[PDB]
Amino acid sequence: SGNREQVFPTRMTLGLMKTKLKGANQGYSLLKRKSEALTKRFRDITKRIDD
Amino acid sequence: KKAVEQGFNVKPRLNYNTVSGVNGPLVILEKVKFPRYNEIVNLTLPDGTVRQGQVLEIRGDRAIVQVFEGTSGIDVKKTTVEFTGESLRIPVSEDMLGRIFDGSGRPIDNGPKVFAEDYLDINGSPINPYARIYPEEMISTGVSAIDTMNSIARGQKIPIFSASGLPHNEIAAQICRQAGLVRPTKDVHDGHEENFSIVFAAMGVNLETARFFKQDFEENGSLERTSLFLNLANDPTIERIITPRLALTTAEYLAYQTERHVLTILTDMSSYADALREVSAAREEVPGRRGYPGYMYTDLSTIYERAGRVEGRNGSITQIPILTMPNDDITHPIPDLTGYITEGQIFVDRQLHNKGIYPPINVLPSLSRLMKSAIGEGMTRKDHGDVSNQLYAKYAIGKDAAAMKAVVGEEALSIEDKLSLEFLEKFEKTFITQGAYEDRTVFESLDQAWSLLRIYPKEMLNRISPKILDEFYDR
Amino acid sequence: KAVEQGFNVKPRLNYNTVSGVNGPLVILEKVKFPRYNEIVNLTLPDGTVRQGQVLEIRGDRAIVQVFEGTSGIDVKKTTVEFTGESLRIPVSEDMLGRIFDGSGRPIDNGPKVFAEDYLDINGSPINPYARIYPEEMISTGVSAIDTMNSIARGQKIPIFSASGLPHNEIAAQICRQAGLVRPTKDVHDGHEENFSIVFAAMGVNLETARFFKQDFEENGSLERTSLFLNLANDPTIERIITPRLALTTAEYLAYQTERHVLTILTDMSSYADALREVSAAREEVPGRRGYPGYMYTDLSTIYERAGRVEGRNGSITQIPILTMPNDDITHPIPDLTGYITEGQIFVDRQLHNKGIYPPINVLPSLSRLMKSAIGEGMTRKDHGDVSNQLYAKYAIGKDAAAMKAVVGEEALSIEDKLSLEFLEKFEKTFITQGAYEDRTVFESLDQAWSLLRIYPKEMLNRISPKILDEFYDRA
Amino acid sequence: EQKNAGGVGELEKKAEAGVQGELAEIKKIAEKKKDDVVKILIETVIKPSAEVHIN
Amino acid sequence: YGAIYSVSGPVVIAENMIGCAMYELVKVGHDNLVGEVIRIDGDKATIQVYEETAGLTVGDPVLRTGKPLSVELGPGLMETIYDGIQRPLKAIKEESQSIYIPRGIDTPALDRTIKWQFTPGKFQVGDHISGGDIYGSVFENSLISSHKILLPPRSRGTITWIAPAGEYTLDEKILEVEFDGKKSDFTLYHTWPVRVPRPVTEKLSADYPLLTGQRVLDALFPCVQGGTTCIPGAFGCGKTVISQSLSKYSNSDAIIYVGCGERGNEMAEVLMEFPELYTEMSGTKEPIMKRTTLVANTSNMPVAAREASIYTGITLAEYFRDQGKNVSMIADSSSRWAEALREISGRLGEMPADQGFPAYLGAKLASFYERAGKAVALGSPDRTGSVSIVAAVSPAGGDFSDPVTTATLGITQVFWGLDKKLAQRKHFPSINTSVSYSKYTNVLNKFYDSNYPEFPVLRDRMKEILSNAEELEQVVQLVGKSALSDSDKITLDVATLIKEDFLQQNGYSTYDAFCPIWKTFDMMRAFISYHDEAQKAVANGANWSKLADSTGDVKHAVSSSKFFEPSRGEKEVHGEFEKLLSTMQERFAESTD
Amino acid sequence: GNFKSKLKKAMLSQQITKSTIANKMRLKVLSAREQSLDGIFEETKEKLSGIANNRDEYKPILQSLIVEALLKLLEPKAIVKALERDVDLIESMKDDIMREYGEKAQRAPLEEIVISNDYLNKDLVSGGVVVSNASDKIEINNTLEERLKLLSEEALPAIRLELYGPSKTR
Repeated sequence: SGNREQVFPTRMTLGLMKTKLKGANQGYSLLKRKSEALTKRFRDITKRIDD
Repeated sequence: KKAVEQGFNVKPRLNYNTVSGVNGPLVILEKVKFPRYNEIVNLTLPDGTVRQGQVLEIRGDRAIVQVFEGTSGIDVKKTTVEFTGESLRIPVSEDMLGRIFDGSGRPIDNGPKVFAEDYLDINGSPINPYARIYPEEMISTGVSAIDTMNSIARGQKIPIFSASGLPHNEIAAQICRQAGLVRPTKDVHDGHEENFSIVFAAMGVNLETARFFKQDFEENGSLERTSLFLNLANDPTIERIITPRLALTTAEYLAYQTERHVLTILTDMSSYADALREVSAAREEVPGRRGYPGYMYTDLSTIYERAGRVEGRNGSITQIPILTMPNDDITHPIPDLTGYITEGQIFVDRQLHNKGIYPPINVLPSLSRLMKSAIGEGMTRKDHGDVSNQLYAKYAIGKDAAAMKAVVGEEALSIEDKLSLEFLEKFEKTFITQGAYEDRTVFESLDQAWSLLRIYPKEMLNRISPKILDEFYDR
Repeated sequence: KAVEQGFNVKPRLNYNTVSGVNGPLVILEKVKFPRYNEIVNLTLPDGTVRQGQVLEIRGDRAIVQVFEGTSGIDVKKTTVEFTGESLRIPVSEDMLGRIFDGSGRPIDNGPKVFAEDYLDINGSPINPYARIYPEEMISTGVSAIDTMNSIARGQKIPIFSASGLPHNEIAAQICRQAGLVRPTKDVHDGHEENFSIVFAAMGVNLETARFFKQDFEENGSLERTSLFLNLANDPTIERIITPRLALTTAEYLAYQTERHVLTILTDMSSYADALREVSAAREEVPGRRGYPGYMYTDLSTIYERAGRVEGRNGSITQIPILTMPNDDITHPIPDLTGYITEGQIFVDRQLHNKGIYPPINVLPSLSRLMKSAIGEGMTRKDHGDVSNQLYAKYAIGKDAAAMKAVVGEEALSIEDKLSLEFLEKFEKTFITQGAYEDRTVFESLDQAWSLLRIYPKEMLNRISPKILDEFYDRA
Repeated sequence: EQKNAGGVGELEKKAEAGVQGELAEIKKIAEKKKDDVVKILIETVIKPSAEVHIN
Repeated sequence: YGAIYSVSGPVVIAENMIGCAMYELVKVGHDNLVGEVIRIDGDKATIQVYEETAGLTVGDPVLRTGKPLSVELGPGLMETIYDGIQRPLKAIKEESQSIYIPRGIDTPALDRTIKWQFTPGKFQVGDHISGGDIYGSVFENSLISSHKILLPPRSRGTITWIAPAGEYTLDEKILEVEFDGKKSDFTLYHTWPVRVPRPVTEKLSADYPLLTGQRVLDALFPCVQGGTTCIPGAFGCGKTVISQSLSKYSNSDAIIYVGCGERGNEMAEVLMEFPELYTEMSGTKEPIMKRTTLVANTSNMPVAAREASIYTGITLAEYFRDQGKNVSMIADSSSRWAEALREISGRLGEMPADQGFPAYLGAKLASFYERAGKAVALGSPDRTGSVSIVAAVSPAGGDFSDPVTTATLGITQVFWGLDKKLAQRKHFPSINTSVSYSKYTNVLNKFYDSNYPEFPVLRDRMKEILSNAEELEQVVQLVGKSALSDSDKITLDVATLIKEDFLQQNGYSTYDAFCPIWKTFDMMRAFISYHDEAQKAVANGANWSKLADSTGDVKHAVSSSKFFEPSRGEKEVHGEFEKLLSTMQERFAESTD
Repeated sequence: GNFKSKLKKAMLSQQITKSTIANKMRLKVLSAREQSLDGIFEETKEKLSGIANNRDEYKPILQSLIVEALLKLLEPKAIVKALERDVDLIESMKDDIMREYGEKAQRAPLEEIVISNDYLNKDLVSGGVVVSNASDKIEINNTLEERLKLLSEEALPAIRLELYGPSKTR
């Protein structure tokens, strides 16, 4: 089911997993909004190219 | 009439020099007559040292006593134990305000033993579901971080979540010294028969911090309204368990018999949970999740539900339990159950504390589940809820714009984000930042929030209705 | 010598009163004054004789863990003879060059050890006021160990490994190439140049025992080694005493004959499994995942009997080998090992799958007493800083590899690209070493400097400027 | 600061006045009811109750 | 009076032992094995024994001494080495001459042969004397001159006879007090149970900092005299350097090093490093051992001795605090003490909490830590001592999830948590500046306002800079430093400079082996001046990429300020720091234009 | 601004002095209110000792005390511990105690009661009897001093109601 990282399970590894997960979530939000800004500027630039 | 004449009856309290053995903090008695569940004892060491204890288990001629402050030096040939009448009962009286008590209820100031009006059972009673009412007022804590936003209703059970090194004790002391009803401010100093009292309980509190509490409340007018309790870390831990029970019994007596408005503050619920763990493991009991006893939910429910307004009686109990996160995690049993039982919470943030801001209440993750009832026209001021919502929205926008500062650069932000960064700086530096001895009344807090929210033009204040903007923006 | 007291006949009493038998242990009742740890010879109805320690006494009841298994034990005809003293290995300087069974019996067609003295397999605690720190580094010849985790003569250090990893090859290489970096003997003359190895094989394959014997023969170390082989087909709880037999004969040689003993324990995991089996048959309280709760003290007893002692010219260098059941340090066996040992050598499965030999990972590996065994007048003055820089660069290489797995390579800094380059060349040239190479610590340090010269001087921040500008430009 | 210290004696005088005012009533009540309380306590102590706690 | 019944482990059950109180120590067997009772069930008293138990049988007599586990307090304590139950190891070697400790040897815990010079105190014949009263002083060392001989705390009476000035061994009557007609003889020493804390007239709030010398500790996370402390205890300079610095420079009148669970090699290291370390009290090199007594429990020692080791140590520290001495107590590997408690509990079979540890762990560490604190001595004349616990926990794979650290965080007032990443990068001291805390920062405000008034605000600003840069590094690792503004780059590089040149101390070089409080404050203000000068400069049009290159000289100067030798004296080095600050300010002013 | 901060600190110190004065006044009022209880209890104890000093009046009281001890020590054999004084008082009423214990408990009369030779402390016990079980292993401390001590704390709210009226709606 799904996939796993084949790491030995311990509560220290669990702590690393939750901190990595929250880091991944904050990176997802950060790069998603960065891409939103970049695509806004990119639409501006591409209509500029068109005209 | 007062049917207290039964107190003159004298009952034979027995003395047993029949200790069979000692096992940890427990002593076991073989021959005790006619067993009933729980009592209180005063056993004497062979060297004459008088020690107190409780009763734990009961079967056919089976009695086990859990001695306070350990069982060092207890032998089976000289120690004697005296069985008092019944379980622990606090001597409670109206003039208990202004007194400082140990975890066992014995006063620790230079005053005498409290002149009891009645001995009240410590556990309490189950309030009938047919006789409860909603909390429908506001308790002003003087802290603008808790008044304008995260307002505490008159009967709301709202905790304060903090960590080990953070100054939750200082915030508790400030709340206790500054708490009061908004009504005297609202009623133009006409309302004074609505007396307000505070019951402060300190559990596992450190000796220096306990000294700080005692000295600070003594050196201010808070003590006259405060009945105070301390329990040191090196003190017996079942006394730490008794302390919140004593505090809530006193608060319940005051509010629901003297018709007072009582604010109850419990400090370091984590120490209380540790004491629960120790006592639960004292008997041969299987540990639960994270070692804590499996019934901690029920015990915290019993402690917390001793709050709120009730049918008939004009008093109220407002509870502010304060606990420390063992690992800064919500998932820990103590904060989890406290959030599951109480209404909302207040967050004291580690990073906000390191950044040199006091009091460091983190507004974003903190909510008051009953803030609507504390807000109104006669209740506090009319603009209170809208100003709170606008402040929360602007603070969130400032926060995520500050997060984006390092990704898109300052120049890539909109005027929304420029004004939001300015608002966040001024906010966390002047509004949330409040002097430890500074008492902002709720209207002063709202005025500061308006002068700080006046940064934006009326167009940009979306969360506030125009009916309020046409009234309060221009001053 | 006052050993003349051995001329004393003590008539052992024979018990044909076995009460019950289960698992690896037998219970016999009606024992007259049983001694706690005294061993017993119990004869099967077949007629064979097996030995067994007494686990615990209770009145007239004795619990005996028969080493050679409980197959064939009955109640009607089995008789147990109680030797008045505990287990004692017949020890002499002549057992070097002999191969012994797990019970200490010879298995090389030789005679029994003509004992100079009998030594209890448990030993005695050493007065801390009479201990000396193991200053003298030994050059194992393995660059992965000499440079990073240098072993000093008298250090306890395991070879943490797993199933299918070449821990046996690494142990044989260390045995072959063991030797002081600055030997006391001038040109290997005038002092004991060669270590006298004590190799205990427990719960081990016949292939591994054959490999170790053949390697000792080829290197010539067989004439100065004693092998205690307890193979897989050998009795399981005979592995309880074989490390003790090996360590007692090692203590005899190192602390009584003033030899330098390199004790190697082949598989501590099998010893731990035998301990778990005995504890489970004893219905004792488990400590972790079925292992006994006293395994900390047992492993302390096994491991601590190593090092140099004051006033003696000998030492014990103990290098136990243990296989982590699931490649994890967090398992109870390696965890309890590291808590008392003074270092470890981590054989890494991922490193082995990459073809690298020896597959020693330096990040988990440590030598807790390497700090005071290198530097001025011992090894070279750059050894400590070079090891620190290599460890830091390897850790940064792993971090950068993880980031490159997460994000793109271009997001990595120039430091990170240099770290990947250094890591690749490091694993392929410095850690990698032939099984018969025996490169000295100075050659290893020169190769380490050639590796470090990938980076510019500025980013070797973890080494002192003196060492950096003294050694970086030597080329 | 000196003006604040000027009221130390006045505050102490007010505290002593309040303490004396309360103590007057306390002593008067104690004097008026001590005999009755002692009689009630003596009657309670000297008159025991015999019963079996089986029921 | 007694008889062994059955023995399993170091726990002995003795029958016919009626009347024995709890924690009373008894003599077991014919060798008079030292043993303490822990559970009573009628005549069957469960005795734990402080040594070996293999190959024993029922029958050995047991004699009960009637006293708790007590410690001999008096002259001769100092400069000596003891085990967990105060058996003098040097005397053991002198009386045994072997690499083994004799089984059940009862050598006196405190030297009786040496006769000290006794100067009678204020009290005379007929004067009423209570517990803790100093009735005479004793010259013990050149560092512990005038070792105050005080009446035992539990004693009281009127003096019927006091010995004159002279030389008396431990075995000589010094004072006779009469209480209710019972005249009791008092010698130069007295015993005191290790479990019960020594009584105190009043626990004073700690007010003076215990200067350790490590800049991060003394600056960000200060520890006061009498306050409690938790140190990482792990490998590196986190623990050993701190212990040596507290020994040599902490201005403590005595130190009580106690070790439990340490390996024998580490014990040997400690036992020879200490005698060769010296302190300059006043123009004189004096050994730290003259100001040190050491408890040397190891891993080979049995669990009962491991449990009692720090109790003996804290009782010694309390005894020396009762004379007004400011005592520092280092309990290395307190986690090993907790492990000893766990093993004892497992032997007893009592149900634990958490994973494997007894539930009363929190209570016992709370009591042990609260035995510390600035205090007013019990007797007369009034004194003011202070015991400062510096206890070392040890990680066991987990950093803070272990119960011992979890309890300590709620108990102790000062915490110095290990930073595993810094240790992985060989950054020493390797403590974490995010999770470590010191609650005395508000208490020390009065101390700072009298000597270094800007210290609290400077420490707050440094903590703010470190936290802001930590969050910015966290957000930039996955993005890249391209988008960061000049202020963000300044914050990151200033925090890197701080981490690499203020927090970092090797602890071995002649410089910054012990960084004094004034040098620490001067470098704090220098670093903060650098940071806010750069921030103000880039508040103008100064590009910080150019500014860093143009002020690399000032950056190197503020970095190398840590290389100043503290032995030069506060005057000239403070002048050097003032010169550095002026040069920094003028250079930044020049580079702004 | 610094002087304004100093003046705020001085005002805080003045408020601290006022609060300390108020707390001292409240504590003194409580002390004055609660002082008389100990004297009342001591007078009651002295009166009880004087009452027990008269043998004629103490005989029914002592008999009733032994009986109320017996009805809760429901065993047919028990031992009574008394003072060196008036041991013959218990001696003369042995059969009376047996029969009245029998008829009050609706059980058989006490088959055996003996006065313990371990007489009570005359200096500490001002009358009464600590009746113990037949094995001297279940003690019932029913003494004139013990009863007064037990009742002194119990009767506190009733004493308060007698001394002054209520101030809250119960």
